[PDB]
Amino acid sequence: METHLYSDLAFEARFADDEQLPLHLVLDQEVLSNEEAETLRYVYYRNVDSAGRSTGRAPGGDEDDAPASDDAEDAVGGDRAFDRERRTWQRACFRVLPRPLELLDYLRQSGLTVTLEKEQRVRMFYAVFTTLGLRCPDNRLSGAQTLHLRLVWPDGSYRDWEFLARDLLREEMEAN
Amino acid sequence: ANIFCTFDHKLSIADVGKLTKLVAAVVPIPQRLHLIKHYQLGLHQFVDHTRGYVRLRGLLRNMTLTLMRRVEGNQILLHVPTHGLLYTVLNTGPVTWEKGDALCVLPPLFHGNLLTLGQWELVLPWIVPMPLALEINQRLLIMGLFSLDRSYEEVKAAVQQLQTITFRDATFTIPDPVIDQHLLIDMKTACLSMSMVANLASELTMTYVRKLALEDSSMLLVKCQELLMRLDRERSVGEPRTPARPQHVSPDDEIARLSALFVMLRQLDDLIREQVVFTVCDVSPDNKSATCIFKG
Amino acid sequence: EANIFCTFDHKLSIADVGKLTKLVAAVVPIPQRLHLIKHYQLGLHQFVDHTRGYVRLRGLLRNMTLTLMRRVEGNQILLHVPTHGLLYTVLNTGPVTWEKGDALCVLPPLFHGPLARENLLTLGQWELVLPWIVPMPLALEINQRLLIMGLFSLDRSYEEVKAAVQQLQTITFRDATFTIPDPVIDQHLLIDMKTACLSMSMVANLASELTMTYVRKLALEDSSMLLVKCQELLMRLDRERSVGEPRTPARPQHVSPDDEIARLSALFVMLRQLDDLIREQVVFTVCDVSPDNKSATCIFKG
Amino acid sequence: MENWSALELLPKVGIPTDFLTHVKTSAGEEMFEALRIYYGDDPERYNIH
Amino acid sequence: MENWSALELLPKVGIPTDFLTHVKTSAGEEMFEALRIYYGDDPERYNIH
Amino acid sequence: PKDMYLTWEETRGRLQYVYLIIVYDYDGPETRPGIYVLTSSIAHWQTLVDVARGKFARERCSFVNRRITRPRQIPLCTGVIQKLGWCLADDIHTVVRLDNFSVELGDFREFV
Amino acid sequence: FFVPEGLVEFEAQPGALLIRMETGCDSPRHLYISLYLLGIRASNVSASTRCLLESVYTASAARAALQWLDLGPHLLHRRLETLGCVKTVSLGITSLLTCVMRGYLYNTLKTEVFALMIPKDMYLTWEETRGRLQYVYLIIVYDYD
Amino acid sequence: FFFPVGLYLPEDRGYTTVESKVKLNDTVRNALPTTAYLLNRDRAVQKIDFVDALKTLCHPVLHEPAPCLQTFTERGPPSEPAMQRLLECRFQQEPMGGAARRIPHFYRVRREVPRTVNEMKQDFVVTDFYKVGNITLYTELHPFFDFTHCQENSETVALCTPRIVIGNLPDGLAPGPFHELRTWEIMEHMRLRPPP
Amino acid sequence: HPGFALTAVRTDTFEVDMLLYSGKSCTSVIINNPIVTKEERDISTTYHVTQNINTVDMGLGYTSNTCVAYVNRVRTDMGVRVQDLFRVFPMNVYRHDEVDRWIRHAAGVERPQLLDTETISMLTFGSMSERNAAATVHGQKAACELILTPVTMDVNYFKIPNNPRGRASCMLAVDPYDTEAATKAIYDHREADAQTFAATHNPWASQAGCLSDVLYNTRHRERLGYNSKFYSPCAQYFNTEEIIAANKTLFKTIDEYLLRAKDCIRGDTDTQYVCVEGTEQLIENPCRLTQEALPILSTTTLALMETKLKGGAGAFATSETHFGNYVVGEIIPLQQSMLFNS
Amino acid sequence: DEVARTDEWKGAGVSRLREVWDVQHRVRLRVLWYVNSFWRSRELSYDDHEVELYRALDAYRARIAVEYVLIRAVRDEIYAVLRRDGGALPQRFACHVSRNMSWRVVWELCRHALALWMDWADVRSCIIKALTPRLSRGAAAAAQRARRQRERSAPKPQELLFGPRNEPAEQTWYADVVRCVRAQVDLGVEVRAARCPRTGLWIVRDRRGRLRRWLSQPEVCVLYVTPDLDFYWVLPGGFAVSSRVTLHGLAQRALRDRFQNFEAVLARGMHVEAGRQEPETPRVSGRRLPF
Repeated sequence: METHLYSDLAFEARFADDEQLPLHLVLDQEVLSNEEAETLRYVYYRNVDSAGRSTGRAPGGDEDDAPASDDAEDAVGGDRAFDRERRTWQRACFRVLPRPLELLDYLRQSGLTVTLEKEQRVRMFYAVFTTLGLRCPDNRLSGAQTLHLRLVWPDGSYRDWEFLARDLLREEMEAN
Repeated sequence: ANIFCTFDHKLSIADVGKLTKLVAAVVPIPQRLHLIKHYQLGLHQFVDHTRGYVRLRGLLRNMTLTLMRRVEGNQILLHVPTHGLLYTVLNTGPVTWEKGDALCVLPPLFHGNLLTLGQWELVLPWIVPMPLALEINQRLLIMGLFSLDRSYEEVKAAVQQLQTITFRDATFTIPDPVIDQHLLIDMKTACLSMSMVANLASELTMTYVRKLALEDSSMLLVKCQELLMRLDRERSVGEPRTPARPQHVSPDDEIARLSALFVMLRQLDDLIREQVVFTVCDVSPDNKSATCIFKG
Repeated sequence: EANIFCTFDHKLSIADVGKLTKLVAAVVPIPQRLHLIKHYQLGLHQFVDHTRGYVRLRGLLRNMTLTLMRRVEGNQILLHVPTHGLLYTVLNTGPVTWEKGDALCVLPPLFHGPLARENLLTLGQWELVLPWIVPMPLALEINQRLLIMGLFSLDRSYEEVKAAVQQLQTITFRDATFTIPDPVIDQHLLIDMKTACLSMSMVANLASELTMTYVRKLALEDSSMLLVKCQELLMRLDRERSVGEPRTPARPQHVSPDDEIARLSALFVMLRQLDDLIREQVVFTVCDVSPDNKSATCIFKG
Repeated sequence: MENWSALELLPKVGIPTDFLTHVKTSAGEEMFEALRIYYGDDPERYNIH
Repeated sequence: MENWSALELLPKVGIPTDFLTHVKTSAGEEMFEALRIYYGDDPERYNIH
Repeated sequence: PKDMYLTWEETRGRLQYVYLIIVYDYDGPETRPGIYVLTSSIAHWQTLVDVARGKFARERCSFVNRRITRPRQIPLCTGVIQKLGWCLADDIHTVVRLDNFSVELGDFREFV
Repeated sequence: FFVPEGLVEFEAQPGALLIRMETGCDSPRHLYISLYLLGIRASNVSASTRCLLESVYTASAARAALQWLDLGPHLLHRRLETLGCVKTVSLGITSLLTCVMRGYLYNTLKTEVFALMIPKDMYLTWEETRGRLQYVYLIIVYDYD
Repeated sequence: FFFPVGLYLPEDRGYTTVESKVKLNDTVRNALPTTAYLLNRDRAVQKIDFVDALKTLCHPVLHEPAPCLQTFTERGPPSEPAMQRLLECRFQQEPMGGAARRIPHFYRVRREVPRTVNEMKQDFVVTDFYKVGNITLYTELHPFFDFTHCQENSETVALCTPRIVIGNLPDGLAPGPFHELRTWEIMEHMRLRPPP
Repeated sequence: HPGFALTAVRTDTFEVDMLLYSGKSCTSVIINNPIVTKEERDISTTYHVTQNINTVDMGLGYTSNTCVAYVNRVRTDMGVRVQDLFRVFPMNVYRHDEVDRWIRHAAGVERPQLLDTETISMLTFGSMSERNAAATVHGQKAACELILTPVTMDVNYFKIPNNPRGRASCMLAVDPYDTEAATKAIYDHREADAQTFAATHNPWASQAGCLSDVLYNTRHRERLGYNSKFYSPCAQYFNTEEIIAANKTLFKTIDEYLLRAKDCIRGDTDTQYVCVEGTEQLIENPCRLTQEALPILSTTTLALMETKLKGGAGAFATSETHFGNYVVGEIIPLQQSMLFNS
Repeated sequence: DEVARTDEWKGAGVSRLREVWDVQHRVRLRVLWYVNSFWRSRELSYDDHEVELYRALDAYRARIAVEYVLIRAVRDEIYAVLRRDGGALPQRFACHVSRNMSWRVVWELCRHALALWMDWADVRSCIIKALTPRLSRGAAAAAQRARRQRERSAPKPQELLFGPRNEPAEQTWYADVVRCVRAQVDLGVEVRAARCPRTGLWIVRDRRGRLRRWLSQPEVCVLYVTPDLDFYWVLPGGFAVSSRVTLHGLAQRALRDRFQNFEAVLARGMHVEAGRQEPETPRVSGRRLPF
């Protein structure tokens, strides 16, 4: 719970350099296993734009459109392709609660006041509270953007889930 | 341990009568040497025009204090006090003492009855209660901060208000740190250091709460970040849009920031802390000497 | 209570008792403060465990009480816990230059650089390693560099942190050079970073509108060496923030000096709180050193 | 490493030891093989094993 | 570690030894602390330095 | 006194040092300072302050909350440690009082 | 026999094999190498022991014998000639050895029986029950891979 | 000192050597042991049951086989080449919608599956199972779980599965007649020892 | 009855007057003059007078012997109060809260408590968590158990002195200083077992990774979070590395038995904690030398215990067996004629 | 009262909980919507024309399809070199063989296994997993240094007689094992491999050194890839066909977007020293009290 407020205020204070918008999430047994959620090191997100590459590169053109050409020496470009690939990810905050709970009764056990339209009392065995950012380039925002959720365990392996921006804001953007 | 302090000069018996009034006073010595001359006695080994105050308080941290015990005609028995046992010292400084007060030691800038020789003089540090010591310490430090802008007159009224000091039977004139529209050099480094520490405290926590809340993030970090947002919003309210801090910083500039923050924090310990020396016990009548425990 | 007896388990050779009898008036850290102890509880080798963290040894060594070694007679060494304010003598085993008038601290054994591995005591599966009796400025520099290595290394790849830490681990003190062996990120180190971050933000809030701009005023006024050497740092800061010009300061609007005195008082409170996290307590203040720097005497407890 | 306590407690032959340089100079600049200089008064001579 | 040559050269006393078990068994099962069991005639006791 | 006494221990350390600790809880409108007498097996000051910070972080967040909710009012401190001495683990007596007590009137050492 | 200083490491202990190796030159044309210095040529030797004992022969003449073993058109045993076992050194800059041709190995006055040393990698037995006697043989077996 | 409680003697080897002395009414509560009577420091009949062992039986470390799994997987497959026959499993995952027509398509091969391990723990009788003739004794580690070594993506990986009921214990460790007597005890508990 | 059968062990400490035999001048005791040391107090003046003693053995073999002769009382209660695992592992809780609360209401343990830090455990010696009870009518107590199979053949595993581990883990049968053969004798299972020629007797108790093995090897307890102060009676049978370290020639094993392999139980506390290198008393344990536990008189039903008590002397020696009931008899009549003998 | 944003944040509460799926409909994660976020007070506009969704689906199609077009390139290369040599393949892997044996049926089983492997390709396979070390950080200087050390001249006696001592005969190979007795395909397989010194062929063992024993089984077929992207496809009997995997018909940033190998930063419990033996994981778990 406690990470959502902090990330809200952080994206508020960092809004003029990048116009990211907060995206407070919860993950549960439908996503990753409890053995995976007990050793989950950190998360990773990336605001890939609507039509093209990503946010962490030049808008028009780069030196990564070229073929790899199957060489041994600079197999994929060299180190600069590694730097471009490392720069485009941003680290979101992270908080995992590895005990079974109910979300609404948890938030009422904290100070918040959930007023849901009908009792969708969701139950889960472990709740990891994550909070991504999604970009608006101008103050408007296209629905054709997508996200890339990257979950990292300390062995080096990862998993990737992707979803668009349209389904995220299908009703809540239409509620404002 | 005993120290024998002799004089190479001729000692007049009138000056013996002056010196026996200093039957037991605090004097500092730069190094615990058994037989010593009188040129290392007192604070006359550090007096000049240019150093001033903070140099003496820095050099008083590493000096060892001692008490005069008896007077021979050409040597003085100095007696280094030890912790826990108690001794009778004399109230040298202008403030009078009360029972229970923790006594601290300070260089006598205002001082103005001393041993007099041809080139050597005797000067003894003020034995002041600790709250007055911290009080005049922060008074002198704020008076050093105001030293650049005294061309205006309400700030002249401010430093005139800061000039006097309220205590029991006490109206002292703390001397002006800025002389001839210029500051003495160690106070200049001190005020500059606390100024730049106050600057980097603003300019680095905005990065480091982000760097630290990727761990377990309690509500301490959340209210800290909101307080930082309040500072940023009240800072740049009369300014253009935002300072707009970046995320991808060069490493070595951050190292040069943080090491500078700590190394200039290092040279402010003499001003933020106080060596307590004596905890006083039952005082003599009219408060000119007192039995005190040496808490060193 | 003042004297404690440690007895050995192994038989002692002539080489063993000869190595021990050179260790008279040396420092020994004992955790337990019991009247009688075995040699497994002696010194520091019961907690020496590499790939764990130098801050762990710095934390637990801070809690262990000290003693001096005298009257060794075989199967007993008769350690003597010193009390406060009396005059005792200390032989430094670690190759640290000692100067008079100086105050000492206790640090875990950081290696000299050749890695001599002079255990200076032989058992079958036990060694007598010793903490380093170190002067105060070196220990202060160690704590400072440790906290800098702690704060910098968050969220960094191995490349830049390697190229910085290989510079940062190297220390110098009076024609010597030491390194920090196990600088890893630990829990106590982490909570010390959080307290340092809270304290630094409190210094940020509790600065008035004139102490913040004093360096700007002097940057208009004077040009010394350290004026430039601080102005470059603040200029690079304000240029990485904004691409404008660093503004000249203004006139002080609200002057009401009790607010400034209380403001500096709260600043002093938070700054002493920040300063105590790098300063260790003085465990020995010297009186006079040998000219060989092999021993000295000290007026403090353990 | 020899037992310097054995040198201390055994009775010695009095010799007019008069070498050229200063004693500390000839010691600290390594003229002899194995040196052992205690500056105070070491009690290691009083422990017999 | 143990000067076993001094045992073979210095004149001993003559004692009636009564080991509990057989003496080679008590040697091979290491009741005692330091052993120098061998066979034949070692000339080790002759090269005195 | 049974009310002011507390510990975070099984009190099976041999040399039980004692510590006066007060705090400043700003959940009340003015202040609700919880005065406390605290024994501990731990003797060093700084690591004890770190354990107390681990135990009293709610008062720290209340302290920062007072700082944000009222800028003109200065927050004084957060708490002050002062040791008094040390005893033995059998010298306690359940009002809990001590039969022997070595004294050491230490200093007011603040902490946040 | 004389020997340069570059080969007398692992030789201050008495008792070790000594084989003179051939050399197609004229002046140093015969050279007396120990068995352990031949250990950097055997494929039987594992990597750990080889990296140990090659890290003691980092002098001038040891690598010259290493090159001279691997430079001719012939095999090893057409260039190796056994001399037997040493019993004393002399330890100069040109050390003098005393090899034992036939008979036992002992000190002067026979006060100490020297022992033949062979490294563990070259050792090889083909029976679990050794007899009252067992002879020793030196086996060179070539891998024509 | 040590003593057992609640064991199960076999029925086909049952006997009585105290006939003239004791005579117990033939209810099931006397026909199945659940107590143990010892003597105190005084000559006094104390009694221990399963009820008083609740400070041990219900601990959360007893149900966590993760250090057990780690110790079981560090010593991996049995290096004996004579027993390369039991560590064969193919535990795949496929969709279920096409299965109803793939079930005559599964037997379009004429090659058998190897025998599973939990099948191999059931063809031993009550008394040889502790002998070395059993192969699967390195699989039985814990009365709450099933440990095995068999293959995923052509690599022998250790697999620990929980025995959700008590039926998954092997018959050598938990025979059928014991279950029948246990049910008889349950029927006596519900006042049903003559059933309708 | 659930689908298994637990079997308990316990350690029971008696009070022994052992007699000592020694030949004429077995040792030589060298003394010297007393040495004084002066300690100055404010009022008193306490002198510690000292005198050092060297004892030299004047024998080749064991020149002096002892024997255990007479008991007079039993210090422990010899009860069946089951060992509280929730206090020796105060950290391991159930994941869901309500089932954990319901188990804590089911058993007697009230709440889990946090284990101490590393530095606190450096300063203090141990936990000593559990409370002394009010009325301790029979003495101190211990009873710890192992989950066993209900098909364990009782006639050879509960009637003779047997190692309750599953195998005969006697290290002395192993040829000394051989580490591979030791794990081949106590851990492997594709071979026979000593003293009972099956592979094992309990597959949940013998090999590595049993709940006994993960619960009573002390290294497996350090791998999780355990409590150090409590004494485990099982721990002498499952600390494997201590037994491998006890693999010497048998004279050295006897020397370590009379020198280092004696245990500590504090006599004042109500449970059985361990001494913290205490010089008070070292408890001689002959079970650790042989790695065997002794069977105590256990009885399934009331009536078999009744006809045991009705019978005369030596009635405890037999082992009567009904259809589904059984009595294991004591291998030594120390319940027959110890407390009656007094 | 300058009342904090935290209290109005909590007392403002959360509007509604909305769940959402991913694009592949695999995971389903839930999103909260707090009212006191600054999301409301920025007055954002929002619109989605369908051509942008079409281009987004095409770009996501490329991001999913890069792996399978690499596998299709592999299959095309196999068939290309199999047509190119004319059907005659050598034995590159050591296995004893018999002469009187039916070999046309092994060709039929090889075609069957090839079609089966193309049916069951996945992103967790040989070429992808062997490609992940090639995309790493220090791969460029490592391959350059290995190329220079391979292409070094014959050493003169100077560097042999006074210079430093000189100096990977085994390889870390990746394998896809297919098998048609059960139609079981095994994807992520690691194989230790080196040369048989008695001959010139390859010996394939496990990391334990099992001497991997599927090559004698007449029904399996394996694909081998090497870290220098050498290619092998081995039918039973040790005969195999070799090539290079060609990725030059593919973009660069797609390959780094898809499965670029990860680089980690420092967290708690990690060595600030580079490369020592770390302690255990942080392991925030629910079995213990969380301390």
